[PDB]
Amino acid sequence: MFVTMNRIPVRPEYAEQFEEAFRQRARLVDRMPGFIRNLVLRPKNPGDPYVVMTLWESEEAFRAWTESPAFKEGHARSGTLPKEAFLGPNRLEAFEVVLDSEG
Amino acid sequence: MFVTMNRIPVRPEYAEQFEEAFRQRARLVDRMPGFIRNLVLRPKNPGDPYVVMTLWESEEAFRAWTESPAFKEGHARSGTLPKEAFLGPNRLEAFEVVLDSE
Ligand SMILES: [Zn+2]
Ligand SMILES: [Zn+2]
Ligand SMILES: [Zn+2]
Ligand SMILES: [Zn+2]
Ligand SMILES: [Zn+2]
Ligand SMILES: [Zn+2]
Ligand SMILES: [Zn+2]
Repeated sequence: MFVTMNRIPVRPEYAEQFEEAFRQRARLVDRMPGFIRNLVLRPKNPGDPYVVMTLWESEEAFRAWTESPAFKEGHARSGTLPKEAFLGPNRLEAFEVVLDSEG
Repeated sequence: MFVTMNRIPVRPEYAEQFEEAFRQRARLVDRMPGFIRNLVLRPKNPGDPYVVMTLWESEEAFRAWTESPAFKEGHARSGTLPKEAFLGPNRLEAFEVVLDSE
């Protein structure tokens, strides 16, 4: 299982719009081959970034997704969010799951 | 749902020791009230930190956990086991789940 964490430093003033916009992105990724789960995570402290965490069957499944028309439409999101909404660029992290309490 | 992520900047030479030691104690949390799931995530770049991610029914369930005998007992069979194998300190980030495809 392959996981991405997209750290998005959205200002608290725009948190609701960000969430509303990202609800749509989760919709477009649902039918995606190898998609497992998406979570949007609000930070305890508003000065820290949101995390969009996405679970995939494999890195390859993620790569296919990045090249898809669904991904491009999903990005029509913070297309609508002004540049000013963010403190900085997003920071994308990626991982392989080494232990999972589930089965 | 409440999520913690503990970012562990283990050096690559000690990553195998970290993983295997965490495995030894990872089960201690399972019986805890409000525990949902735990994942240990290895970075794609060995220069980046591991993330230990845990899903909780509430923030108070997490907090109660950190007081438990099982937490103290487990943070000796991994919290002590590896030497100084780190680029710096752990960094705990906490979150509320606001969207879940599940
Ligand atoms: Zn490929
Ligand atoms: Zn390719
Ligand atoms: Zn490739
Ligand atoms: Zn490809
Ligand atoms: Zn391609
Ligand atoms: Zn993106
Ligand atoms: Zn711990």
